[PDB]
Amino acid sequence: SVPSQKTYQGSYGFRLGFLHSGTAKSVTCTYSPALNKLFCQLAKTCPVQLWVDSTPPPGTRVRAMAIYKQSQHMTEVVRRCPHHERCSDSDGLAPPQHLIRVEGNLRVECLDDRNTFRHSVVVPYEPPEVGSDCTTIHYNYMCYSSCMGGMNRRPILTIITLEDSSGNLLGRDSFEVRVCACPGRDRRTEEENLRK
Ligand SMILES: [Zn+2]
Repeated sequence: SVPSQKTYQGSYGFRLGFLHSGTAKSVTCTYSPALNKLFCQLAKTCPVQLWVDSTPPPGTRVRAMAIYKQSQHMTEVVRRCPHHERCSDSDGLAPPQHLIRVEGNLRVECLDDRNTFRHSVVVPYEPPEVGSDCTTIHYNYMCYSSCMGGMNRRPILTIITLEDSSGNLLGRDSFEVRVCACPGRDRRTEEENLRK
């Protein structure tokens, strides 16, 4: 079983947005539109924008889940490595196995699927505040892409799903993630490789 990654705006015109953070050596999180790839440092704040054309109903939720990008690894549950799952960096709510956490949201729910064993993290959808045109979720990635016994240098995708109160699909978007020491350099390197 592999979760779908098919982009789907749905009835509410759901899609993600990313800040424009640049590629300075010091940047902690940066997004490449050309690669559809987020580059970030370990456990640092990753703002992800939620855009809609119309407001979805009360009880709508937003779920994040990771899958391996390569087809030969897609059936493997993405989880934290044997070191990081035991490093007692708990935030009180996220299970220590979970790669993706949501920062600063007390209504977070952390799911371990009883059938697929995949991890996900879900929060209620809130419409944009006064003076904002979108809503933002702050994500943290809790292992490096290179962590041995975990992602093990394999690329992952994050799948963001807009769901109704039963968990039915309303919209879907996705992006590749690399968790690394120097996001700014790595984004520049991979974008240069793409041009070449
Ligand atoms: Zn790790």
